Amino acid sequence: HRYRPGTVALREIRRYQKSTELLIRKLPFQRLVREIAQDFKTDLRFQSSAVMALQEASEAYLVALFEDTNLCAIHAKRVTIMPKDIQLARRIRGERA
Amino acid sequence: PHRYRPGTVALREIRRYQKSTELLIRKLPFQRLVREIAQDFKTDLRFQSSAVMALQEASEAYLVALFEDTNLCAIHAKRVTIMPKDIQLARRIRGER
Amino acid sequence: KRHRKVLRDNIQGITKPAIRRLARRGGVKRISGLIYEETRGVLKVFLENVIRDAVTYTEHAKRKTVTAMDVVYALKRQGRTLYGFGG
Amino acid sequence: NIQGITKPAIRRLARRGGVKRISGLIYEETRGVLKVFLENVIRDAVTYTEHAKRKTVTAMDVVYALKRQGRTLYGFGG
Amino acid sequence: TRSSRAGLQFPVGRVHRLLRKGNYAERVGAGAPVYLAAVLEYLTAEILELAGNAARDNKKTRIIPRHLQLAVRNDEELNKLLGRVTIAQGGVLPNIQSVLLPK
Amino acid sequence: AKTRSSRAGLQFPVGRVHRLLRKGNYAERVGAGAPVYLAAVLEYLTAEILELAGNAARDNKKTRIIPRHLQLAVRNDEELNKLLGRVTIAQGGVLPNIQSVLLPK
Amino acid sequence: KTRKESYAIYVYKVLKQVHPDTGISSKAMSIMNSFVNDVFERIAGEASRLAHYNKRSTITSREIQTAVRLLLPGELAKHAVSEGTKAVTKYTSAK
Amino acid sequence: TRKESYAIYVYKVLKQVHPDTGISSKAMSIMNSFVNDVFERIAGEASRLAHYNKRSTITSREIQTAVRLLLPGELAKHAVSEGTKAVTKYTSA
DNA sequence: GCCTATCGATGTATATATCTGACACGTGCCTGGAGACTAGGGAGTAATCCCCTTGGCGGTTAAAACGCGGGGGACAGCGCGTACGTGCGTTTAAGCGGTGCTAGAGCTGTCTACGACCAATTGAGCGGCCTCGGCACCGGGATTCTGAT
DNA sequence: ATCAGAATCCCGGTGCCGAGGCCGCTCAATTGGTCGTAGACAGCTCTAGCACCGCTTAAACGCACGTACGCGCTGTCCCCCGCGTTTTAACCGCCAAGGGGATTACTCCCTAGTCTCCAGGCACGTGTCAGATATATACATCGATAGGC
Repeated sequence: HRYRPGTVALREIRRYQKSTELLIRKLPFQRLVREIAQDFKTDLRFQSSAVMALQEASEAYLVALFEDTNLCAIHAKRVTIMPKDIQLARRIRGERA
Repeated sequence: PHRYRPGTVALREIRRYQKSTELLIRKLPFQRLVREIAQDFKTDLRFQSSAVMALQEASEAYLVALFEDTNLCAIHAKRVTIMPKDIQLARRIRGER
Repeated sequence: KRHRKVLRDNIQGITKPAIRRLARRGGVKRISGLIYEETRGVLKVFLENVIRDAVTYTEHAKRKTVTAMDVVYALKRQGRTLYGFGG
Repeated sequence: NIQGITKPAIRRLARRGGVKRISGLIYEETRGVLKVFLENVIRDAVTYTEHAKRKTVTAMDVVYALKRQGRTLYGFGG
Repeated sequence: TRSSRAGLQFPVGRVHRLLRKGNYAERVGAGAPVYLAAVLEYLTAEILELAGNAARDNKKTRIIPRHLQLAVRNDEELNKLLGRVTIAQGGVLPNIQSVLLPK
Repeated sequence: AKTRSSRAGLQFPVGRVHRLLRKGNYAERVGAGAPVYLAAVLEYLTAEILELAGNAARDNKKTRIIPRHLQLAVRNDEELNKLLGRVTIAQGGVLPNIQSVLLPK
Repeated sequence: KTRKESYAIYVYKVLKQVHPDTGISSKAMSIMNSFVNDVFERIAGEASRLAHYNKRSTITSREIQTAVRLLLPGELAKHAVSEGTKAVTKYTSAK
Repeated sequence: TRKESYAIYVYKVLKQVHPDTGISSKAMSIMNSFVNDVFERIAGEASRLAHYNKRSTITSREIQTAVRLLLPGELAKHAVSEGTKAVTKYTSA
């Protein structure tokens, strides 16, 4: 048997809004943090809690931006979120010039 | 006879008012509204000639920015008219309630 | 007629052409008809917040007159710094 | 390694945001937004660290930088 | 102790010292730390009460960041107070738009 | 050249800046070099904004910088608009901007 | 090693007041401590700015009252103000 | 009463950058507010930075790092340069 | 079905002319900055201890990645009809000049309680160390959603 | 409306380590005393904020008509979604350097604090020049008209 397009999506929304974990993988985010940091000062050590806090903040910010993006998508009578939706959401917040 | 069309005069109005620093709300009604909004918080309150002007300047700055966001939400939904849904969205994404 | 006047509610004193003028300074070409009573409410709420903060400032200093500095401080408390009117 | 933020990870982030259906061009935009966010938040953490004669970026520096941009983080040292 | 004298559990003396070492003002009054401690205690009691109610509704007997997030986001005034805060390990409030649900 | 601003080579005051730092409860011991640095920074920013506003005044055939010119200078430049973006200039107006969708064809 | 301070015991006593049998985890402990610190610094910075505004140099209970009224929301700034006034009154009553 | 302002200093800066251009009283009232706001922002950042490191002093360095944190990239890089110039040739004499 | 000549309809921008109101500049004064000097503790230095991040290895699992079909949604096109724009004449009230009053801002001077500092004392509070119960888990059944009949 | 059937709920056993006590100890809060600036309190001045009327005059209001934008419907398509399968590296567990954060004590210079002295800095009063404001020009924007092509 098969599930129709959308129902398992609703199941995932109900699943991931119920948990409190960190969705992005730890090691790739750690590497991203260090490669970004190297551009400012070379060979910086990081406390594990520093990268953990950075990850938590990044996920919170991205989830809030996705909420605004979903609101923008629903405004245009669409269920698909598109890059223009993210652009509009970041702009209105003043995050984008 | 000479009859301009829907939207022709509007553009000239946009150009005229975007080139001006004049305060587009009339001062006396806004002053009265300010006093009665202030009278719920405290009675027997007086206002200086400059406090009301500062309030009005801030108010129209806020409203102009909000209308920019409202027009951009309207264009997002493939519309040229700005509707109350647009204002509600443009104030939801910015966190105001 | 020579009896009295309507005594209009003054949130209506922010008339339709005034809101339309504000919209046109915002770059709006075409405007709906239900967006005036909503703009009035938005403006009223903004004024309640700012004026409540500035009246708290005024009361703390033990004054009966709302100074321009009180309004500027109330606005700056909300991330709406106003240049030119004191401070 | 900005590509390390995988497509399923962004999809999970969207699901926690209430999104039901995602366009195929969302992923690159999300990665770019995240990169700008991280650059902004790390350029300040590294400055808070440089001023302190430290070579280790502590959690306090990250918390201070995040608080400086209007994003207060509770539970990681503050 | 001023905490017992003021009838509080939060520390009046440490609040005075922190008001003193923070450069907030040159001089600090005697009643300022008592009032500040009382307000802080009231706010802490409010958050803890709501969080414990949420934990009881979840059958958890120990408050965890998720319960704090639920309590804060469920109360309008606390949400306004903690509106630009990101409680770590808190998650998001369950909410799905009506359009997304099937008809 | 007895003034500290004379030794610092700045027009903005250094004694006034030091007094404001001391009496502002910023810290319990203001260093001697902080006022000079802060005065230089403020002078730099003021000169930047004024030079950007005078250009706008010249382009508008005006010999006096009014709030309109300051608004144009601040909002046009990316860095100043970033530093002063969420700040209101009284009687400054808005930048002329009409969007492609609305213009006629 | 170092000597650190936190608002961990007083919060744990308030918890016994509100919910006698409920507990709190370490992460929640740190989160609540950070909340208390943040509110402290907010209500202290507001009071300092208010004192500066009126050419004042002393932070007294009136500044704290008005700062709690400016910062806190509508209904949360009423019970808090009443509690602070009660605490100050009963502190000044006793020696 | 006795009131202080930055007006004369802004006017001297104007004569340097634009010797032939004047300024209105409202533009000056805006520029003075700008100077005050930037002063408070930089000074508060410096004070918080001193507090973080358990220090008790605002040195020229703390102002430098507050400038780096607050001002945008290019403006920060120029402002640090000119402030360093001012401090070094002040301490020279 | 053009789109290209062309009208006379209004709008904008640019030209010179004469005022005023507000902008430069000067004058006198005084309050704050500059130049002495002091004592003292805050920051810089060197030196030591030890946590703590870094890199390495291996295993095992989950997760990510790639491929496929297909169906549900985005998008273009079309038609309909009500709402919004634009112009007219008429009416309302904002704007600016008066009028007059007086509450309230803002200053000085007084003086006395609150607070700033110091010293001696003690117990709250923090960490060391310990333990016991609760929660994450794991797997087994029932359960409730569902997916085409 | 109906079944089977994936996928969360529900339940009991297990069990690991973190939350909750109990103690030793130190350094931070408390008590007591003294001194000095600072702030509530009285007093007086006069600035400017309060209401109103009078009068002009442009904005606001009300109404009509016409056009075009919004909204619903339909149809085509492609691009996502959900499942299976194979691949990849994240996670974890452990051990091990050693670099760097945190302490310690010592020491010298920078900064507060005081006093004296005067020159930079603004209030006040002023003359005049940029700019408000014109109405004149001269020239564009824009249906509407109707001509071939």
